[PDB]
Amino acid sequence: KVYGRCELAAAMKRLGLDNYRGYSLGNWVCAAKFESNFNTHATNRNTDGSTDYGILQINSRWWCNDGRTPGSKNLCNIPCSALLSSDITASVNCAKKIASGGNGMNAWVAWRNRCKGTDVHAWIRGCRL
Ligand SMILES: CC(=O)N[C@@H]1[C@@H](O)[C@H](O[C@@H]2O[C@H](CO)[C@@H](O[C@@H]3O[C@H](CO)[C@@H](O)[C@H](O)[C@H]3NC(C)=O)[C@H](O)[C@H]2NC(C)=O)[C@@H](CO)O[C@H]1O
Repeated sequence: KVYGRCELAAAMKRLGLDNYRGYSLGNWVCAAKFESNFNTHATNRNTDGSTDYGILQINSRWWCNDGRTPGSKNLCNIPCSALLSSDITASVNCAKKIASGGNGMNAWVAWRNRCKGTDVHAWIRGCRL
């Protein structure tokens, strides 16, 4: 599924991401835009053998288990295929766990390069939440 911006913001809001660990909602909408262009099916394979899965590009070396990544820690205790669902619940619950690390949202490279530091509140304006 490819989510609309406001559609995704609302889905994320109802799952507890607004101001999760300080981070306002537009941070997560901006992270999903530059990570996958709001597409739940996005996958990117990395040269170390891990793959990034779903709308928030969660990595299989640390967070989910896909069967093919040497040394997967599977810290979110999920199959990576669960992250390719049109339902984002599994992705958001894992993302909360990722964001709880010392690095916070810097675990998302696209958010640190294209979102961090800007007025990310723009990503939810016009959405009547
Ligand atoms: C969205 C996504 O999947 N992003 C992936 C990143 O999460 C991943 O970054 C690595 O994440 C781990 C776990 O949060 C980092 O480990 C922490 O590192 C510090 C020192 O930097 C250490 O003291 C902590 O104890 C340790 N935390 C845990 C829970 O073990 C690790 O440093 C991150 N590494 C880098 C280079 O950022 C990266 C790379 O595997 O992939 C993203 O796709």
